[PDB]
Formats: sequence, structure tokens, C-alpha cells
Amino acid sequence: AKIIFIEHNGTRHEVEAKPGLTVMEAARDNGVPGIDADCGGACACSTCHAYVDPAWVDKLPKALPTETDMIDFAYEPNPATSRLTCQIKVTSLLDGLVVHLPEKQI
Ligand code: FES
Repeated sequence: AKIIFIEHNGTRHEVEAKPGLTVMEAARDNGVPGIDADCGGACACSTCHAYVDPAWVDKLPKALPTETDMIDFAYEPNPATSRLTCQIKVTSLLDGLVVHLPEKQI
């Protein structure tokens, strides 16, 4: 499944992620800039924050309270598109998924 990461300045990164991996790993394991992933996907740092593209938001599973609670600690979260990538699992049907990276991670 191809995952597309777009930095805030508009630089496009494309990665081929195997189903089962998380979006966070897809970016981390492939050297995509903008994702810190400090807690390693334990949904405790929120430094894997990103804005899912409006066109795909409805195709992802909805966020659980544990995740939503942690997004409020991310850098400039968006109630509509913000998500923690470590909480989104790649699946073949998400081939072509587009994610926009914030300017900073906290
Ligand atoms: S990488 Fe720590 S919250 Fe996702």
C-alpha cells in the first residue's frame, strides 16, 4: 500500500508500506521527515501527529478516546483531520493514503 506524506512546505514523500505496519512506522522506517515518534507508538508522546487528507478521513477507523485525548497535546491539532499515525494501521485498501505533516512535533 502506498502511503504519501506531504510536509508543510509541500514536499512530497511516497512510501510502500506492508499491511500490518502503522503509518508511523511507514514514515519512521523509511526516513520520512516530520515524524518524531518518540514513544515508539505507545500513544503517550503524540510526536507522530499528522493531518489526514480530507479525502481519506472517512476511510480510516475512527479515533479512540485514548488517542483523541493525546492529540490535544500535539502541535496545532485539527479536530477534523488530526490523528496520531502510530494509531493508524496500514491495510491494502488504504493504498494511496495521503497524510500532511505539521510544521513541528511536541
Ligand atoms: S509515536 Fe508516540 S504518540 Fe504515536
